[PDB]
Amino acid sequence: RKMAFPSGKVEGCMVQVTCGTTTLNGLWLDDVVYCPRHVICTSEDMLNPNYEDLLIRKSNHNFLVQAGNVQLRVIGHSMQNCVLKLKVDTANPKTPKYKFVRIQPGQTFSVLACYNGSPSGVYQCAMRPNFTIKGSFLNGSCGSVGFNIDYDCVSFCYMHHMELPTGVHAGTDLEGNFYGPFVDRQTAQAAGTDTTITVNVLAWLYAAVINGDRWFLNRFTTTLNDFNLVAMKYNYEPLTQDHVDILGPLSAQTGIAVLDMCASLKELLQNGMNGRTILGSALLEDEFTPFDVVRQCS
Amino acid sequence: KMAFPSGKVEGCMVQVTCGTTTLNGLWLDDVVYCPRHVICTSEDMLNPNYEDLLIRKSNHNFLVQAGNVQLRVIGHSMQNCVLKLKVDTANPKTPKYKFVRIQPGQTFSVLACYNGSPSGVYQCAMRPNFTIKGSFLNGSCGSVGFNIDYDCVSFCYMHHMELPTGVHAGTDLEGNFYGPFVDRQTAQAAGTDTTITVNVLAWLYAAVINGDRWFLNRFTTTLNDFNLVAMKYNYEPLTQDHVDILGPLSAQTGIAVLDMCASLKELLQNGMNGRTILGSALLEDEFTPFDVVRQC
Ligand SMILES: *[C@@H](O)[C@H](C[C@@H]1CCNC1=O)NC(=O)[C@H](CC(C)C)NC(=O)OC[C@@H]1C[C@@H]2CCC[C@@H](C2)C1
Ligand SMILES: *[C@@H](O)[C@H](C[C@@H]1CCNC1=O)NC(=O)[C@H](CC(C)C)NC(=O)OC[C@H]1C[C@@H]2CCC[C@@H](C2)C1
Repeated sequence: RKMAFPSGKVEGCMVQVTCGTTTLNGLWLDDVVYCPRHVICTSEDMLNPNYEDLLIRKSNHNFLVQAGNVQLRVIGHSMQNCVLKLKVDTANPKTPKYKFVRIQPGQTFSVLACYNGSPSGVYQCAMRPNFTIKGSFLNGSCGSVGFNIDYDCVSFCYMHHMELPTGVHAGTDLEGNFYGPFVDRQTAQAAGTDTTITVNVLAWLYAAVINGDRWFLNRFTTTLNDFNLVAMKYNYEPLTQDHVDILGPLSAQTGIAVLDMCASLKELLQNGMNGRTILGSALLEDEFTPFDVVRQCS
Repeated sequence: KMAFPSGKVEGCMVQVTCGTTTLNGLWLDDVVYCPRHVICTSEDMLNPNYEDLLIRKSNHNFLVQAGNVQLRVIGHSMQNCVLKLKVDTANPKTPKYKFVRIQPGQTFSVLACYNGSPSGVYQCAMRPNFTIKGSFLNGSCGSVGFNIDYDCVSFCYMHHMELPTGVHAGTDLEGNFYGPFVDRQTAQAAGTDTTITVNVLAWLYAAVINGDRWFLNRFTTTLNDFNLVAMKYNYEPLTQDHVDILGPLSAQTGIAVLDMCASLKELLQNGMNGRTILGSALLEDEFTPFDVVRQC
């Protein structure tokens, strides 16, 4: 199952940011609030905004930042790519240890879905190879963030900005750089065709082996290049060197070399399951990373 | 599959140790709640006479830790399968809360913890056979399940054990088990499980709301004729209150409840023929009608 990180350290950072009647969520860390820059847009400006021009018209006193009903005074503002940074006069006492990270496709993270600065729910998301996520976002959710927690430290990796015609979602890292080819404009935009996250399918096969479900292990191996060329014909992602390395721990735990598992997967792609199941499913799961597999099995 | 934000519960988790047994406790005001089997040794667990084992314990045999800080136990009592440890310190992070006993088919969020530290949060349902399909490992006992309404946390589950099939069992916060289970180290089977029909229907309505409707059809059915088929396939019967509960989703989608029942009947008799619904190859039954509504 999809297991999220405990959300409390992030709940303690959520605020709301309002310009006129446009309200979205912001992230309050130390004395800075981060939020999507389109908070400065009127509904009519979103159709195609000139962000630099809209911002020059704004002053600190135009931004309403609230933690609950308590206003936080803004003392400076700047735009960094597609995010606004609002300097406020109070350092957030609940600021966790944190960092800003830019994740790769296939990586998973927890989303704390928020409305009006109030958290509604937490769930696990995977960044697709086409740089969309299958979120559960409604109007007012922008500025909700995605994150991982490692020991004491919250790694923020996603801030929510928009929905695409197909129902999937797009956003930025906390430096305001979109994942994928998207722009924060209320225009119709299409994601590239999606593909299957090979490194996560391999993680899932390793998980199956750990649990004693290993009928699919074959006697063969392959080169990485040969595997990548075959996998693309089945709309699977090619593997990177980094993928091979993050499978290291599971390969060590099972004694199954990464390239042997690749050969087992190739046979499943070429011959199908033949009516068999793996971990109680005829479908190969691609939204559990190698870290997720280790998280849940211990 | 969306869980409630877990912060209000994280601020209540502590570590409870007795002997070489460690698990989690729930610290509310000046009381820590935890599974009573913490007082057992390996031998005691086979057939523990808990009242006899507990009378032999002193307050100082319980080590309670909230982070780096030890909380001194100044008294203890047992309520069914839960131990209540009175401590000298009040938890300033205690939320507004209540203890509820949930009904089968209801959902809740689980904050899985180890050594008093939160590790993950996820949504579970109380199965009709009163197990839960959780993800709990060694040391997870005392992890709790909850729902949040406005500011109020309703605690409904505390974790005690894993069955041979890999599913999980536990108590309400009064210490009464869900199901016919006992906190002893013996292999226990559950009753035959069934599928939560009202939840399957809610999930089908969710699939429609999200623009998927390949499973719809032009048939209909009476409630009783649907229930005959449901019971044949070990689905729970659908009551008239269930139908009422599903009204909002039926209105939203323009699909009468009994029409969706006819769709589910077709799926039960014909399978899915390799298709998927909301990504799943199986009919999902751990989303309630309220869950679907809150998220759509
Ligand atoms: C919490 O103390 C613990 C949580 C269990 C451990 C594994 N998964 C869980 O949910 N509860 C127990 O250990 C419980 C104590 C009795 C009620 C006195 N017994 C129990 O759950 O037995 C089953 C586990 C399953 C697993 C594989 C074999 C050896 C261990 C670990 C027994
Ligand atoms: C937060 O402000 C919202 C969150 C959105 C709304 C509902 N679900 C979501 O994920 N963000 C937006 O409304 C953005 C603002 C602009 C990027 C500045 N726009 C948006 O998401 O529009 C959706 C869009 C989808 C199709 C393509 C373009 C026209 C319509 C059809 C609407």
